[PDB]
Amino acid sequence: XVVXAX
Amino acid sequence: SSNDNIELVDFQNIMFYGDAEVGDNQQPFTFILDTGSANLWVPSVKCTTAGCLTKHLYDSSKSRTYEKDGTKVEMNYVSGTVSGFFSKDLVTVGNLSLPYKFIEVIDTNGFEPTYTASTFDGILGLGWKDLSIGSVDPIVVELKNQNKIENALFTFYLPVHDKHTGFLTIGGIEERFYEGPLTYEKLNHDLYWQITLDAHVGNIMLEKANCIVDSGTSAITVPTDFLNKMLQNLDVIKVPFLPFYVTLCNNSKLPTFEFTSENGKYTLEPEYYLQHIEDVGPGLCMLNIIGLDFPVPTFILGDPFMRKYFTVFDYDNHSVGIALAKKNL
Repeated sequence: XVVXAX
Repeated sequence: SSNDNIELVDFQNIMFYGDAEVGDNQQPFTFILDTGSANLWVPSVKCTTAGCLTKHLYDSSKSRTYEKDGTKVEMNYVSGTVSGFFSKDLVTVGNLSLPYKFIEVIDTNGFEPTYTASTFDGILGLGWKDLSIGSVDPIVVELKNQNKIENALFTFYLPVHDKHTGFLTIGGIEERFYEGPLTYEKLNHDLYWQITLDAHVGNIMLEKANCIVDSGTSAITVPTDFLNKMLQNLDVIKVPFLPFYVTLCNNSKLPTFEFTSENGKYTLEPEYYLQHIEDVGPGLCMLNIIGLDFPVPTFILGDPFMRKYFTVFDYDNHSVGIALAKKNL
């Protein structure tokens, strides 16, 4: 897996 | 103690969760506390998407403090998107409350299977303003303004499953959590909690690489080329097309990441990035590392890093502080 913001 | 302590709880011994509530009455919610995003979002009773069936949903109408809005939004993460609209209401973090602006998500379709597969309801961002949509002031930054906490900083002590829970202290640093001296690393930007460090694995070194201390990432992210060069002489097996790098957990070739500044030296040995996969094979492990190229050579120090290191994210000084976490509380 989880890669969390653009 | 002009500082909170939200007891965090382990999720599938990789990530972790912590609660918070919206609506002036309680309305409890489990969140993924994301130092890698700056937007609090929650599932509304208006949610129509299946992902919500398992979730705790929010009822504005059941809350005296609900200040409407309705500005449609789309929260994009590296792992998913979540749509809804802005709304305002109280937010009760730990025991402190404050009129906060968030997103009432109603479509969780682009965040699957993750969402339906996970136990959290929402994602509560603990990052910097410029990382937010709708330019919301950070909870902890707003709390300080609102003289509810003296120091605008938050601590993180990850729970170690069958050992101890962890804590999200808000407003101060508790020595109960860390061993050795804390070392501060100034931010290179007020966006994510991004500090600059020299990356060194085998004799592969990417000096002055961007380092994002992100709690919302379950893995240690790595610039693709770095990943590809790193896994060359080890006896690591990448399944074709899958970011599945299998190792014997005893592989004597496994490198020790080593980021350093002129203040301190931070390392993450195989013990912290490897993931046992005994069901698949006895004595087997997987790397828990991912190839991911940002615009500028970035590494993401996710849960595994923070799981070894007690971290301090300071809004006031603009720096992250790294100290070794206590094996147990």
